[PDB]
Amino acid sequence: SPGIWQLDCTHLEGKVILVAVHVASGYIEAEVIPAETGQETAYFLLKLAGRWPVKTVHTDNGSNFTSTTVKAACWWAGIKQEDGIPYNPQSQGVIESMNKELKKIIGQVRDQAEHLKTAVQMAVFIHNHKRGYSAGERIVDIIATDIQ
Amino acid sequence: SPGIWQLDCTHLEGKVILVAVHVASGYIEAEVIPAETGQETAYFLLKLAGRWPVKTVHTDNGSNFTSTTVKAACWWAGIKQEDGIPYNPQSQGVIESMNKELKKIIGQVRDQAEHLKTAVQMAVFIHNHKRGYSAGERIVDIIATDIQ
Ligand SMILES: CC(C)C[C@H](CNC(=O)c1ccncc1)Cc1ccc2c(c1C(=O)O)OCO2
Ligand SMILES: CC(C)C[C@H](CNC(=O)c1ccncc1)Cc1ccc2c(c1C(=O)O)OCO2
Ligand SMILES: [Cl-]
Ligand SMILES: [Cl-]
Repeated sequence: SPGIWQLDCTHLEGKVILVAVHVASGYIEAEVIPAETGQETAYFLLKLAGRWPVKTVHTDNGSNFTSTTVKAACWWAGIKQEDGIPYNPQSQGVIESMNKELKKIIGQVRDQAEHLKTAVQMAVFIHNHKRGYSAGERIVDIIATDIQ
Repeated sequence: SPGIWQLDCTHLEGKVILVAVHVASGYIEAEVIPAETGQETAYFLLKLAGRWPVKTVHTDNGSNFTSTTVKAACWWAGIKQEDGIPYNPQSQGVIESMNKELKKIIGQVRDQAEHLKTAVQMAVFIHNHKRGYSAGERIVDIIATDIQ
């Protein structure tokens, strides 16, 4: 549980927002890319795994699951790649809700930044800090408890 | 102490590596940029602060300290900007050693990636995971203890 993350890809302003959600806490990391490719997903995972102890990743679609570059990055970083098939079906709805919510925050900050990428990072900040505990507090507690 | 970070800028392959070090743990985040501008530093800080509870940043030089964009980002994210003047003089030597160490790791992984940015992220991973606790474990413990 402490090492489980879910990939999520959403669209805005003709661009792609790639999101990694720490399932147990709701904590996110996100980036803007021109389009989802195996290479971009692989690089994103390498960054993520150097920052948090990523054990398992539920990939967001079959193309990324299949991608030889994504597979290489998961091998390199010691990540077990799994499908993102929501056998538990509330999972989809939770991600759907998060995308809607992230887009709402992006709209609220949008005019404070020229570039979408900046607005996305502001939205990540607001999401992770919103409180009772915040997502940022929850992920730290979960992992700290796991270490010990 | 749990919220104190230090900026560090180093050069390799004609490019700039921007590093943020969590002083109490030795944990790092890093990115490759073409050159160190206020805008790049500001964006880097926005990303950092959405991911970890950044209270104080010791900026790496006077241009970034002065930068109106860096100041804007610190205001937005609730970061106290301080100078990076090592009144305590072992500080500079610790950063020097870290840059040398990071460059060593980059050399060790360099041939496994086409692009410098990828090698830097591999180096971040190795640095943060190296154990007795790792930097990644230490930062989580420090912040978890602080929350309580
Ligand atoms: C996971 C590692 C082991 C391999 C991948 C794929 N690279 C190769 O197969 C390769 C190895 C050696 N020489 C050339 C290519 C690295 C990678 C992933 C994602 C990226 C990248 C890179 C990159 O190569 O910089 O660039 C931006 O997005
Ligand atoms: C910290 C926030 C409040 C302000 C900065 C500076 N921007 C403005 O002053 C501005 C505000 C409104 N319309 C246009 C410009 C945002 C920022 C920081 C770093 C970056 C950026 C941006 C960006 O504007 O996207 O782009 C890549 O590196
Ligand atoms: Cl880690
Ligand atoms: Cl946070």
